[PDB]
Amino acid sequence: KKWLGTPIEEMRKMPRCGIHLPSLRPSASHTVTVRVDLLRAGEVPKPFPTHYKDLWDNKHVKMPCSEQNLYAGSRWELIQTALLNKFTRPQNLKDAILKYNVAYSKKWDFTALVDFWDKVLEEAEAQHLYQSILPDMVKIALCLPNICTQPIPLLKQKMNHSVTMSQEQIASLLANAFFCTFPRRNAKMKSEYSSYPDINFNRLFEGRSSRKPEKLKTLFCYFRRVTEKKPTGLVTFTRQSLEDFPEWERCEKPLTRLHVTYEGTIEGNGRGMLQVDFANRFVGGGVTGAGLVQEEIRFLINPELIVSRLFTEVLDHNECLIITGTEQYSEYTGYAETYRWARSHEDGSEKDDWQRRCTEIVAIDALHFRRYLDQFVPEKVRRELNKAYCGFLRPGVPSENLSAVATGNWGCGAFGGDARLKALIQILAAAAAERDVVYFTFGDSELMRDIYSMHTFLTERKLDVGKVYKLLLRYYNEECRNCPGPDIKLYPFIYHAVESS
Ligand SMILES: Nc1ncnc2c1ncn2[C@@H]1O[C@H](COP(=O)(O)OP(=O)(O)OC[C@H]2O[C@H](O)[C@H](O)[C@@H]2O)[C@@H](O)[C@H]1O
Repeated sequence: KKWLGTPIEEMRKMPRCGIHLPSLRPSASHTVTVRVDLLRAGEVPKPFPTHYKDLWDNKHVKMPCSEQNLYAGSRWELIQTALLNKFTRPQNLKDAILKYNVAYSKKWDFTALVDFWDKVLEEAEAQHLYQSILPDMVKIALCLPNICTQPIPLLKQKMNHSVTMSQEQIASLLANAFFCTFPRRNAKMKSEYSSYPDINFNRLFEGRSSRKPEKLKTLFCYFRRVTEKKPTGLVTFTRQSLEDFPEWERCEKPLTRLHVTYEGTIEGNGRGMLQVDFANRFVGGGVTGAGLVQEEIRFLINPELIVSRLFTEVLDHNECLIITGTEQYSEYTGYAETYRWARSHEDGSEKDDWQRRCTEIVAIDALHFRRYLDQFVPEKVRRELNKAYCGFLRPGVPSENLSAVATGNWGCGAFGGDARLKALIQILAAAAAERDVVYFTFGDSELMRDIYSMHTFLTERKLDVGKVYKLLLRYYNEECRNCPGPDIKLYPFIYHAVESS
């Protein structure tokens, strides 16, 4: 038996369950970088305004094309002069990039880049990269000031704000990231941007990791498609931050429906559902660097997610980033050290009334546990409930229009968490948000069954979240607090504690 619970066909998914959308427009809480009066199916969006407007502030992105990006001396014009040379070898790209990054000439290794070029790529491919792709990338990179003509706000901690943007605009930005043109983004001592993730792609060219080329394949697949064929969709990046959370002890809301399976993945089989990304608080994690786990894979196969790093400040405990409309340009076999680029992916997902694809991804960072038992402390249980709930909550949205949540072993690989606790927590969080849950256990068939049995057990006995929470609190005190290893595990205890009275 490959799955358990309520069948996946009965779960709500977009666009079916979606609300009627209000007309897209700019507001104090919503930056829209395109012309909404023109927005139209299968036609590349027009940027608003028509001509570049610059801001060099602590409130907006610092664009490379700004007349205030200086090295007098226009670094932008330095960047143009550098990239407009012809690249016949890897070192020409190294030198080019290092022309406007002279402080890092002996700190940025480019060995991975040369290996992908000379060894892993065959001559017919290597030729295609420097004759078609690279010069095509440079054109869209230098078109930035004609395409990203509206300053881009930074999504800082505590801001509840959305930025909606064209896929074409995303492309030009990411192109700039590749060639490492974003100023004041590379220091260590750092100024402004210590609390923001890396955006420049320098670390992607470092060292002798065997995975490094496969990432380069994955991003070039994306850089190929959008250069050869411009995409026409919009993407929304929404930072959400709550100041008030459910009193979990006294919450009276019932548990929702579950579908659990050890077959499939969030991206593959959570189509048109709220797909959870298991983030680092610096969203995207080490996608640019040496990370190649769930989030980073997701950021690579949906490379438009990466740009979020340009403007999304590290998430606080009460925050998440919702991304709606990113497109999948690659497929993958493997995981981490076994990850391979396998195939260009043709996405056939329906776009909504704002021309965003009906893919909604939410980044929520679990906590990272040194030790096992630390997670059962109420504080930590409460934190994770709050993070997930924020992840799932759509304030002012009727539940009958919320899709189900496609999630899995959140926090339970790199971050040391317990799958059986975190499953339950997300089940508690989703119930508070009145959403249904589709759980992917990622091969673990015993976990599928334990979560099923648990959910099934709790539903029978008509326990509201408050009662299921109070049990988790009871587990800590009676069995975790005074513990050489806790005597009974979480699930056997709940079965005992419920049946014992
Ligand atoms: N495509 C998938 N679909 C469903 N489930 C998956 C998938 N991929 C992995 N899993 C399961 O989900 C588990 C998650 O293990 P993890 O990917 O490490 O996320 P974390 O919260 O533990 O740690 C995230 C950190 O690592 C990153 O660098 C971030 O930036 C953070 O810094 C796997 O063991 C799988 O069972």
